[PDB]
Amino acid sequence: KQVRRFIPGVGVQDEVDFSKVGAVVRDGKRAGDLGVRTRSDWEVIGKMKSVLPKVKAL
Amino acid sequence: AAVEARNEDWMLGPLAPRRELDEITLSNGNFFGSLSPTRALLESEVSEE
Amino acid sequence: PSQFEVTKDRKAIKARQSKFLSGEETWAPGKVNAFLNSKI
Amino acid sequence: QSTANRTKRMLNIPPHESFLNVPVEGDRIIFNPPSSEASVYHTPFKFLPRSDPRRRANIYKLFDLPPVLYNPTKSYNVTPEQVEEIRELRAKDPKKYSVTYLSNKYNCTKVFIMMCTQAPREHQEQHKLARARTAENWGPRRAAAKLDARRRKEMLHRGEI
Amino acid sequence: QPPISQQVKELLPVLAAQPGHYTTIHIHGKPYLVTEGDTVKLPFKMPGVAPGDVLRLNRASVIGSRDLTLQGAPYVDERLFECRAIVMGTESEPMRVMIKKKRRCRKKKHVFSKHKYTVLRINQLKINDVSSL
Amino acid sequence: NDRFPPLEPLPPAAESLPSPLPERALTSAKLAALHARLNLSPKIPLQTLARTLVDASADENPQFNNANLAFVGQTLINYHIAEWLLCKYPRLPQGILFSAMKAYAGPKPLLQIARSWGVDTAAVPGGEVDPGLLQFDALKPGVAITNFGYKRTELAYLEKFKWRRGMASRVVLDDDFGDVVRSDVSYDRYGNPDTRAAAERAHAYFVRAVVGAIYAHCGREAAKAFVKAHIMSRTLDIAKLFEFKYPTRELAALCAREDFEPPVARLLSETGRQSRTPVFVVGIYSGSDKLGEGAASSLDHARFKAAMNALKAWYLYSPGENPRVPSDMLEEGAKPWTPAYIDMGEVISR
Amino acid sequence: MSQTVGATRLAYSRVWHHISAVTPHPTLSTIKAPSEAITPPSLGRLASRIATILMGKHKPIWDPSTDCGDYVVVTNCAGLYTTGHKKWRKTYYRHNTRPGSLQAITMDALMEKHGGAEVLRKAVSGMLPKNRLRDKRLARLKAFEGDAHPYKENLVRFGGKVVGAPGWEEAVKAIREADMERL
Amino acid sequence: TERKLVYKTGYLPTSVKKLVHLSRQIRGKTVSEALVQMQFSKKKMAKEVKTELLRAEAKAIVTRGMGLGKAAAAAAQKETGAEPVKIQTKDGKHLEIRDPTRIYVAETFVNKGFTRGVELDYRARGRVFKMNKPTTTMTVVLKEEKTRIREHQERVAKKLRQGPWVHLPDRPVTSQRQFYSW
Amino acid sequence: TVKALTQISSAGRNGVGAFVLQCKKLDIHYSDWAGSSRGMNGFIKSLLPKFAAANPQIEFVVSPRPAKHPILMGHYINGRTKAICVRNMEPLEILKKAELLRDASGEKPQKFKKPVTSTNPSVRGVWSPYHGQGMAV
Amino acid sequence: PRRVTPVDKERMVGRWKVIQKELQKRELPVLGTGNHGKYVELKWLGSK
RNA sequence: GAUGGGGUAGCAGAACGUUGAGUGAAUCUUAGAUUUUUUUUUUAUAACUAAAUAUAGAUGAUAACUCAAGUGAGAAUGGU
Ligand SMILES: [Mg+2]
Ligand SMILES: [Mg+2]
Ligand SMILES: [Mg+2]
Ligand SMILES: [Mg+2]
Ligand SMILES: [Mg+2]
Ligand SMILES: [Mg+2]
Repeated sequence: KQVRRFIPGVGVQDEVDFSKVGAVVRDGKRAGDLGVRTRSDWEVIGKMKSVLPKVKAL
Repeated sequence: AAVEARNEDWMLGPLAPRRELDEITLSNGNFFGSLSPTRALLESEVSEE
Repeated sequence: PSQFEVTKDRKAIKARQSKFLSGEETWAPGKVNAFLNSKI
Repeated sequence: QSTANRTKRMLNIPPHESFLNVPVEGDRIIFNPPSSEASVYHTPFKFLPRSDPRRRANIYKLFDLPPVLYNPTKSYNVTPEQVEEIRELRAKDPKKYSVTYLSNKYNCTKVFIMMCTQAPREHQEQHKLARARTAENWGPRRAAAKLDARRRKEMLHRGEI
Repeated sequence: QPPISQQVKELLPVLAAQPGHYTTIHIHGKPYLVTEGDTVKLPFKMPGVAPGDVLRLNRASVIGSRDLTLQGAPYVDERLFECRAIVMGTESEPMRVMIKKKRRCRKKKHVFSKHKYTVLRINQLKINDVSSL
Repeated sequence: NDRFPPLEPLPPAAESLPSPLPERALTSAKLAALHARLNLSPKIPLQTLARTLVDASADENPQFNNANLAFVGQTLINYHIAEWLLCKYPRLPQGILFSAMKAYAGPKPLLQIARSWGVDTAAVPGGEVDPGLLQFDALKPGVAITNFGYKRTELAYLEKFKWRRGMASRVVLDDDFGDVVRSDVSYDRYGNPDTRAAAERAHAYFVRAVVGAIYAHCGREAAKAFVKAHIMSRTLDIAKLFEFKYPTRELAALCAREDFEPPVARLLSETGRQSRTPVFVVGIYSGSDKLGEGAASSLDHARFKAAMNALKAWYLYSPGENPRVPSDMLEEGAKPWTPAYIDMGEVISR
Repeated sequence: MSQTVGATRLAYSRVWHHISAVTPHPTLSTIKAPSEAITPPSLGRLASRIATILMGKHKPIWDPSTDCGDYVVVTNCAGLYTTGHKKWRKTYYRHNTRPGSLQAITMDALMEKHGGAEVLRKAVSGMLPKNRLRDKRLARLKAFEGDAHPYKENLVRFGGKVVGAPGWEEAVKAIREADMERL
Repeated sequence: TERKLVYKTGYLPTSVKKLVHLSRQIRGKTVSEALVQMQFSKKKMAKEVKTELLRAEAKAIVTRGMGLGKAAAAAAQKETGAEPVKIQTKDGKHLEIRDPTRIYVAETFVNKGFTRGVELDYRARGRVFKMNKPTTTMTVVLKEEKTRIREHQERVAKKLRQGPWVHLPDRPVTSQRQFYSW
Repeated sequence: TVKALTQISSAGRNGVGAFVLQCKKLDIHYSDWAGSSRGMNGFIKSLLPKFAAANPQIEFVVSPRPAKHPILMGHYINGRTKAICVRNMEPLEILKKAELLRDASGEKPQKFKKPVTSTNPSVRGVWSPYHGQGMAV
Repeated sequence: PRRVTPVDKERMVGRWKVIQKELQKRELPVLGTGNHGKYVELKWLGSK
């Protein structure tokens, strides 16, 4: 199991678990391209006031 | 002397000394809270500039 | 030091010493050591 | 020695003989009872519930007794009527009928005489003072060794000794 | 794969049933006697590992409990046990200066050494059930 | 002034509020890092993690405070440890059980779990502080949570006149750790043993709240994994929570109750008798079976230590290190449940 | 590190061992056949074994700095075994830094003034590390001339049988079988 | 909580190797005990140490307020038959303090001052050597007996905090090896 | 009679059950005027944005600090702090130094003495001269 | 955008708003040197 | 999965530090520039973090690059 790391010449390699095997490296000039959670993503998760776990699972 | 007298009033609190009842300072011969005639009258000669 | 003539400042600290020991006056903390704004 | 590496070689102790019989071929599970004190997590077979399925034979079987030190015997020589006499005498003359006098009279252990009867408060406070006056005749060197005996006993019961 | 010996198949449950277990893992040929929860501070900087990484240790020379000890000839079979670690980052030492000098010679040559060490944490050490094997 | 503009844009009515606003938590770098440090799922927004950090001493309102999350969390933490401790050591004495529940989910360990997460506390609660800091008021004496235990009618006498409380009523009357229920401002002062308690209380309530938020957003199974990973993963030597009074007498009552033949102390080995530091090894034997063994410097102490080791072995009996828990059944279909061992109780003796 | 974590109380305790200078020692004797020719342990071979015990070098926790040695009670030192003609030809020297004050004494004469225990201590003394623990370790060598000594109660026992007694080994094995009946 | 007076004496016409022994004699003694030793000493500088110790006591009583509780302390001892405090100094001397305000000489050290003068030593062969006449001072740190009653309770608490002596201690084994030796 | 002690708590082992990166904050101080901050300014524009996105559990604070060398100050969970002066270092040297603060712990540096650190008692208990086969001198 | 000063750190923690009250209650100078002027005892004696 | 690794006389390369100078009528400083200390960290003859004490708005300190040397001392029965 490897955790997210930034490779200087390649990009931001995501987490990979070789027990279920995926070295996907997303590179770009915007935070959205990198594949990480940005501030806007935290505003979309904060406005989802209707999401609720099923009663059986609660 | 004022740099050390203020640190004691801060630390000692209710045990602050009574410095007014102390003996003179043998360096200059002055009492507590008193100047010297040369320094109270400003009679020391000064340069022309 | 034993031969220096006692000055006026050393004669007033001996009259206070006998007034505190005897019990006439009660010692109290100094109030003019420094003019701090905290007053504590 | 000069370097830490040279010190490790002079202070070396080889592993146990048992670990040095490495198998040439394959893996083997060997029995190596260690020469050490077993912890309290090795429950003896007598303390395991009948339900528990792990009660195996000794591992020796999968491949006189020592000298007595304390074997007490309980005796009940004091009848109910004799328990009332102990309560009368103790409360009548607590100085003559002590727990030693009553223990020898009724053939009982000194602790039992206290289980059934207690001296009056005045007499009890008189005993603590006698031992309190005895604890003032101890110097600094004896009073420190007498306190250590009381702490080593409380530590023993806290698992600290 | 090579089938395990019948003697190891009948006594492994007796080994896994005892209270505590230890193991001697081999990182690059060097042994380290550890137990679940121990913190191994390797004398080298493992390359290509970040804090949070999980390492599966597969070269164990000895796996034993108090009374029983399972020894592999070169190493124990990986199918019997499961040992895993986690990289807790790297640490360093205080810089130490070695002064190489000869008598009646003023030139004192200095050597500054400050090495880094990777720290592990054994978070799993379990003996598998080989009844199916 | 003009040279030093404020670092954080805030309204003028922000230094007076009891706690920062909910929308303030969406611009702080401490929360975003704290959320990503615990690997919390994206189901838990940042406006919810901020509420977990606002203690009820900094905000009296039921909302915006930890009062409700910290309650729902304490119930889960306590329940999951209680069932796990009874399945692991089914014979633990009740007093030791209370000490072991308090050793995992008590104010002391929960204070270290919060300090291991990198949670920095705020000096004084206010609307200006960033929501990423644990904010509480340590000078407010009456702050406490709601508990299931009831108040004892004789509480005053117990404290003042040293009345006897008991260990069988503590389960119902007292709290989950056995303790009895209901037992301007100037900042020119120093710490207090009462403030330190408030500091411990605030940290514990926060860690409990994080579990309350995980349960509300992620569900029951998520909370159990969080408790199993961060709380139950801590190590404790339960053998060090034992204090014995007359162990030799208690061991005799044990064998008599279980019908085992009377115990006999036997001197397995010894050396250095008539010396400064002798060693006596005495083993307590019930018939031919050896119950426990202890080594001490005094012959009597060796017999006492051997009796304790035999009692610890009785109480510290564990079917397994990772036993099945009754909570594993209510989740998705699992193997049928097998009855767990239920011990009679600890021996009561002279 | 786990191998050292625990209660090391009994690993540092002082054990009182016992050996007789007259009993034939199959391990420390150079004559290994026939059975009747086995001799006791010679002076220097008995001293090299004792020096190992005084240093605690027989324990798995030995450390030269820590004083983890044990006691050794040597009896029947009057019958100390020696080869050749050492007894009447070996000389012990001594000087007090004064020219002419050289003292010489043979083993047989030193065994008359201070018994055979003194000859054993002088041998065990030179086999110990020359440091500040030397006189502590050498003092734990209790040597006597006959079969009597005050440490007949300190000698390590196993089930009531002193080690070195006739049937001590059977008493040790009977206690280890009772130990294995547990998890 | 505890009063203290640091007093530096005037320039005494003596040396450090001479006056050092007069400061080690009054160290730890009470001012009354120290003055009785300066009145009956044979040293020429003991008369100067008796004058400088009377000045420091005057400063302590007036400037700092020390030594002003006698009358109040004498009551509890006699009016109520109270049990005075029994302490033991760092050196080990046992004292019985009935008046906790009594002044004593806590600390004392001698320093060297300017050079009094210079004498010339005319030896043989037309040789001359300079002899420096030394002047020296002494510092006395005066404290009340409440400082000694507090320092004794600390030493006693540190002695009851180290635990008792156990027969078989659990000494550490400081060598780690990647195998078992037993 | 068994009386429970109430002065012992459970000890935590980071890495078992859950892992928590010891680095909780990282202060990045630069200077627009200082010439020694030329590389630090290039690290903040090209390598920090992605390195800060790869570690979402670290609080990065970029603040100017004129008339002073650039430093990387990492704050750790144990309360200690490590600062690194990165004067006259190239952007890729700063990223190598910020990886030193991320992988490091707040503890002080100490010489290598013992690999393993264990708080769990020996599986095979400590040796005893009384629990073995005996020894004959 | 600007340097974080000890004042900025205290505001984040929340302690500053309390400091303004204490300094103002004691008549001390918040974020300043007050109306007091520079030392002039030596300047009045003709010091250069 | 590059090669190489002791060193006197001696030869060679590359740097740091000290003092003064230019850029400099520049940058920073009671929101603490500067403080011979202590402390922390960084492959480190160096700088840096923090703390404690004192109190400066420039006759203060200063990065970077560059320029010139009265530029580096456990060693001369050296000198003060
Ligand atoms: Mg030698
Ligand atoms: Mg002449
Ligand atoms: Mg070479
Ligand atoms: Mg070379
Ligand atoms: Mg400074
Ligand atoms: Mg010279």
